[PDB]
Amino acid sequence: NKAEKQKRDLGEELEALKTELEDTLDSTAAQQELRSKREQEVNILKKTL
Amino acid sequence: DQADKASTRLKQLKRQLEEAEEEAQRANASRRKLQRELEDATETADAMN
Amino acid sequence: DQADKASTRLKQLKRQLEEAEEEAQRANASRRKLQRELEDATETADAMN
Repeated sequence: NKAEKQKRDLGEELEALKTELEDTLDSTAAQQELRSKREQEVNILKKTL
Repeated sequence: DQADKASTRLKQLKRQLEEAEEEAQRANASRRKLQRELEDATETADAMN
Repeated sequence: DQADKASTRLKQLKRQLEEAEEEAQRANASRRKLQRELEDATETADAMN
């Protein structure tokens, strides 16, 4: 239970940095589309693995 | 995270507001100095007539 | 409560920044007309010399 709690807490750190950088993600749409697709592919690999 | 993110943005607005207020002093001070020069031109125009 | 209080104070700063920007635009606009009038007086002074 403590391990799962730490995993959720660590995940919040990634979301905090993403929200603070959302103002620049819209301006960088030239490469954010390709980078965003790569992130989803990594998540699918973890779920499939 | 919202409080820290909101607090961080509030601090950024504080420095931005101070920068705008500081620039207003130079612009306001320059406006007063320009008014003094304009008064000399108006007085000189009377002597020119 | 800290996020709501910080968010409320953050929105209040936006009103001052928006109003401060209008003062700079109006103040800067006055300098344009002041410099324009002073430029005409400078040419008249040179011609009189």
